[PDB]
Amino acid sequence: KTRKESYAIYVYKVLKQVHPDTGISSKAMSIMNSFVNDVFERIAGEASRLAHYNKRSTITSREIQTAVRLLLPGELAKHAVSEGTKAVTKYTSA
Amino acid sequence: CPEQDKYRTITGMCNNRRSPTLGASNRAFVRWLPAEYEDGFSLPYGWTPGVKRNGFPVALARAVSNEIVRFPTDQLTPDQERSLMFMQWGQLLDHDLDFTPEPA
Amino acid sequence: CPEQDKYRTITGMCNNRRSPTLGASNRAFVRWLPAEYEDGFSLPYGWTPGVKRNGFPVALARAVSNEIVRFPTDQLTPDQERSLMFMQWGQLLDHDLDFTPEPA
Amino acid sequence: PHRYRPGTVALREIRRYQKSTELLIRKLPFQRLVREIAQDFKTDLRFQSSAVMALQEASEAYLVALFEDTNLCAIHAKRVTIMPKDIQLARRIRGERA
Amino acid sequence: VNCETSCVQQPPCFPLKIPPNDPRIKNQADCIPFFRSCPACPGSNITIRNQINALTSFVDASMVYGSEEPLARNLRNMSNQLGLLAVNQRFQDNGRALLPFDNLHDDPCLLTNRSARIPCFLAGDTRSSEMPELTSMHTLLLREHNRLATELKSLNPRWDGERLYQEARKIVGAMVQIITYRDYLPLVLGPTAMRKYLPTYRSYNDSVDPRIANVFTNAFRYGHTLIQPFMFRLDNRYQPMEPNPRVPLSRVFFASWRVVLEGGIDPILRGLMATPAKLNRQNQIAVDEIRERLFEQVMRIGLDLPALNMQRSRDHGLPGYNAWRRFCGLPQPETVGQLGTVLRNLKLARKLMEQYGTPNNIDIWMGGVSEPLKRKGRVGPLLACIIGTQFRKLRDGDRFWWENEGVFSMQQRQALAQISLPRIICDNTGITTVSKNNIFMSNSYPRDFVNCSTLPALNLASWREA
Amino acid sequence: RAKAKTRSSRAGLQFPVGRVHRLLRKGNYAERVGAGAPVYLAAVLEYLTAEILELAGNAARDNKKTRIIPRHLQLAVRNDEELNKLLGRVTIAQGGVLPNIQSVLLP
Amino acid sequence: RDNIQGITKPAIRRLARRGGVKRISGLIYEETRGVLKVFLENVIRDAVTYTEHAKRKTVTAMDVVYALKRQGRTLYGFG
Amino acid sequence: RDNIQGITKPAIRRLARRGGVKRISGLIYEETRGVLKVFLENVIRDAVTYTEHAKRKTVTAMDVVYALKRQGRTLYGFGG
Ligand SMILES: *[C@@H]1O[C@H](CO[C@@H]2O[C@@H](C)[C@@H](O)[C@@H](O)[C@@H]2O)[C@@H](O[C@@H]2O[C@H](CO)[C@@H](O[C@@H]3O[C@H](CO[C@H]4O[C@H](CO)[C@@H](O)[C@H](O)[C@@H]4O)[C@@H](O)[C@H](O[C@H]4O[C@H](CO)[C@@H](O)[C@H](O)[C@@H]4O)[C@@H]3O)[C@H](O)[C@H]2NC(C)=O)[C@H](O)[C@H]1NC(C)=O
Ligand code: HEM
Ligand code: HEM
Ligand SMILES: *[C@@H]1O[C@H](CO)[C@@H](O)[C@H](O)[C@H]1NC(C)=O
Ligand SMILES: *[C@@H]1O[C@H](CO)[C@@H](O)[C@H](O)[C@H]1NC(C)=O
Ligand SMILES: [Ca+2]
Ligand SMILES: [Cl-]
Repeated sequence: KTRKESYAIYVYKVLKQVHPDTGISSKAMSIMNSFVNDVFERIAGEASRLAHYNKRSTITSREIQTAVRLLLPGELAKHAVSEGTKAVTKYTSA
Repeated sequence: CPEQDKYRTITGMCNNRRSPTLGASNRAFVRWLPAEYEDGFSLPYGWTPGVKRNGFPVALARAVSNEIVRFPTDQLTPDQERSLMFMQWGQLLDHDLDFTPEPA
Repeated sequence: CPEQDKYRTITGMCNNRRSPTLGASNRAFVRWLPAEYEDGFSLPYGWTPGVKRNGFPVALARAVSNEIVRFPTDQLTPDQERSLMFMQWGQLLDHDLDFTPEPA
Repeated sequence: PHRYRPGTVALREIRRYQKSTELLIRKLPFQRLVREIAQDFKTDLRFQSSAVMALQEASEAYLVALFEDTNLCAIHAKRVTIMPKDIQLARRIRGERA
Repeated sequence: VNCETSCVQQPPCFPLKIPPNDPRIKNQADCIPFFRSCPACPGSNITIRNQINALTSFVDASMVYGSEEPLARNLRNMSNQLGLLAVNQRFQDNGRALLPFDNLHDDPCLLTNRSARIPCFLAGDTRSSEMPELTSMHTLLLREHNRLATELKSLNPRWDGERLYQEARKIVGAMVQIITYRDYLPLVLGPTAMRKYLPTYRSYNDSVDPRIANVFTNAFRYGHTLIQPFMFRLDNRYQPMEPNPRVPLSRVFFASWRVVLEGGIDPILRGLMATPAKLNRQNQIAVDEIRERLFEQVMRIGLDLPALNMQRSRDHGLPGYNAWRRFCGLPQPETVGQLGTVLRNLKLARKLMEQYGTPNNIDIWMGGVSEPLKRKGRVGPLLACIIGTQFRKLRDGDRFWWENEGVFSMQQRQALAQISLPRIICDNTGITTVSKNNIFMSNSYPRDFVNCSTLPALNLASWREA
Repeated sequence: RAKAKTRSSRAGLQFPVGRVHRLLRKGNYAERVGAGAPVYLAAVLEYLTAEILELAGNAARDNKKTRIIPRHLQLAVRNDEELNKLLGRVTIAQGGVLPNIQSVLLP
Repeated sequence: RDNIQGITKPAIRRLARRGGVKRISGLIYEETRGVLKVFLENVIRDAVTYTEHAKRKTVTAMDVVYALKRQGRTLYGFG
Repeated sequence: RDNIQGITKPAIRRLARRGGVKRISGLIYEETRGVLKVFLENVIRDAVTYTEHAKRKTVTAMDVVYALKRQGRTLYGFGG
């Protein structure tokens, strides 16, 4: 049996962070995994197109931030940008 | 006030057990929107001449009634689907609900 | 209220040109829910002994603080994602927003 | 002989089916239709159950959205009865038949 | 009928009664002094009692400039035409400005030190003289206003004193609003509550009520759960500053002599920047410094801050926990099991049920601080709802909001967008190493500290008039 | 060597930074991928997942349910303006539709 | 092979009720059947193309998901 | 700064005539101005984001083309 990887453990960890008592079903896990994959693909494609437009061979945090600003609507983009900036700063510190 | 009751209090007290005042008599009205007074808190619009509301002069109520409300009585049309009982019950209900006192 | 102004007034008046007293100083608070007093309008709960709140006795505030709030200081947990600057700015903002005067 | 008004049961069904998540089309006829349609592209085809389920879900969602747009079109023309011209107008404006 | 010395329950005194077996007060005949809040209009048996707000509800830095005309006039420097604020005429903090001294008949400041004889400070709010961190904030904002006025006078020599004062006050208010709504509230409410209750700014509603809610004055007291039992002072190397590096809070209340004669506000600001706060846990709510020894030096007996909070909520006639859960659209527990499920702590639910008897009778502050904290936040869903609603109303209902059209120019708005509390601390003090972005999160030296020179400065060239 | 420490732990996240980095490197997006891009992407993904999961849990609580089913996910997405804008052309299986009846059709 | 009639009139009525439709004309059912047939033809053609490219005789759920995503109709819940 | 009025009523009438409209109501012009402002706001915001990512102060035609392609409005003849 081959090993199929999915964002199930991490989604469950986030759910327990948010709702420690509330559980999840299998179809909800499938929808969560599909949503995460779709958003990842959208952001990665936008960042790749941004890098290609400016004639760059490297995807950096700037490309991801600009892709997030372009795709995510309204306050979602601002909040995601703030969270990503905080995570990048924390990783750089450590 | 008593924990158990069978009839209304004549004043309206303790109809709402959490806030007994709510709905009682001799109490202030509730405000769905903040009041708009000439000086801000007490003076009505049209008190001091020369003060405009929203950049426009305050129209006299009698002038508005003369211009817009007035119409010849002989051209009155009756309501085929209503009776004077309708307006009489409306007035009776209004007298049931509210009455704003004025000084003698 | 002046038709044109460039800066705030110290007392906070004329910020809302329709109701100039909205947000000004020395004005009563706004109640999001009707008040709940012992007698309905003025007496706070726990004023008169023997009066219950919603069918239950009113707990003493000092007793509640003793039973629930009290905890040994040596077991204090530091905050790894916040600083004391957070709390200080919170207090400064609170002193910006509100202040309830009391008799001397 | 209690008979409801010609609009009460319709509203009851609208409230009932807008609160559920089931599938409104019988599974076996839809599977047979899917196989018959797929027969036109490649003979001797096998279908996973999940494939037929996904096709049914997509078709039901598409039809529900189309019917919402059709209801909007019918209300625009000062009507409550859903007519084929409303469907055609909705499909044109959406860009399907345009 | 003096409430600070008599325990007889006569108006306006509403003293707190001592329960049996109190750990600190062994005499039941004694009581905690308490004053009822002033009614909106006294003596009225028709109107429901309501309380007065003595400050402008807007976020306009009224703690620096005041909310009354006589006080605001008295806070200014009328000896010149540079539009400065009044500074201390007796003491300076290493050559920098200090808050002016204030003259009151009953000054608690000299009670802490009867040898220094340093009176209380004068500022926009009468509570500025608690505790050296707040005084440091007030002095920092005063210095920032003075510096802004000086720079504006340098840029525009034609402007008079009133114009300089108004422009500097405008910039300070915009700075306070930016810091509050960009750095503080996201950390308080959390991203979910921030997005739910404070969406993107659009324009100015004149129909939004900008008044402060009565419940907000008791819901914003969640900060009493973040109070550390010590005051920390650090030197230029962010090491403990001898003598007295850690001073108990009961020895700093109304102690302005610590600000004056003990090295100024630089060590206090360093300690605020480089010290972690206290986490709010359901079994660790409030420390004993504010719970047993509040204002011990300046009073006949120590106060109980949480008890004062709940007694004030009762005095204000606020509804219970369930009423506010219903108000915010949250489920209202009825039994001990439902309360335990809501609170996620069953033992705390038993304790609350034993104390009160029903969830409807739980005080707003107690229920708000007993709720589990939101993810990336420091308040419960009820407190987050209340605070977000109040600040959304204060933002949308403010005509002079810095983002509102006509208040600031586009270039001025972009210049103001580059401000930061770290930059203000760099400019107005002798501190050269300062925490990085989100000063309310960085607390460990030197991991999240940078040099003061790397911080971008506020470019005032957009304020030049020609 | 020193004890291993996951990059997500260093960044303070729960989503896998290493897996995201591997997917970016092997996904044919660019010739090179920076070291800070996986952290940013993982943070954004975790934020979006937390938002939708919180809304779905609130919806489930409003229905007196202990578990999250696709109906709660659909209710969470369609009731949020920004999430609805993001997931506009997305169909959620077994999600149903928002209860909405036109006013003119009412009696 | 007349299976388009397997989508019965009550099924179309139920689908319209879920969409908020109160009154339905008698000629709507044929139009709905045609629209459904066109949509299914497009999606199934794309899925069968994806299946042939993979050198398979079985249509999987991933093929249908990719076919729907190619049309801007992303479906969540099947992979 | 009230440049939205620069899209005059005759211009909107001409645009409607190109679309095959015979009769135009009097309230159409404000709706058209609002729709045009919304569309321009979206496209220009995307173009300005593209320009800012490139560390440029001049908005080029290629940025507008990329923005329009992002909205699903691929434009031919300008740039490439
Ligand atoms: C018994 O009635 C209760 C009160 O009923 C009111 O009067 C009756 C006659 C009806 O008109 C009814 O609609 C009225 O509400 C009722 O409890 C009520 O429940 C609602 C819905 O949960 C509560 O509204 C929520 O309030 C808060 C705060 O927003 C309000 O207050 C601020 C400040 O005043 C204003 O700025 C706002 O505009 C609102 O007025 C919010 O939590 C919430 O809005 C947010 O949340 C919802 C979903 O969570 C989103 O859709 C929104 O966009 C927001 O994100 C609601 O607005 C209401 O406060 C509450 N009233 C009282 C008095 O507590 C109760 O349900 C009835 N009981 C039964 C068993 O049916
Ligand atoms: C013979 C019939 C009526 C008479 C004599 C009458 C007269 C009056 C007068 C003199 C006032 C006080 C004027 C003022 O305060 O400005 C008043 C107010 C009022 N009227 Fe009438 N009106 C009549 C019909 C009605 C009807 C048909 C209704 C409702 C259906 C109505 C509802 C009210 C109400 C609610 C008030 C407010 C009470 C107040 O202002 O103190 N009235 N009426
Ligand atoms: C040295 C710091 C502090 C002191 C001396 C202090 C003390 C007090 C006292 C005695 C009161 C009156 C009774 C009551 O608590 O309701 C009060 C009120 C209040 N407190 Fe605190 N507390 C401190 C920290 C804080 C913090 C950190 C916050 C918020 C983040 C806060 C917010 C408030 C508010 C909003 C009020 C209402 C004002 C009033 O009712 O007069 N306080 N404070
Ligand atoms: C006013 O400012 C001058 C300098 O312009 C300063 O010397 C003086 O002390 C200030 N006065 C007060 C009362 O603060
Ligand atoms: C009071 O202040 C003086 C300085 O004036 C200081 O020496 C003394 O220690 C202070 N007293 C206390 C108890 O802190
Ligand atoms: Ca203020
Ligand atoms: Cl209130």
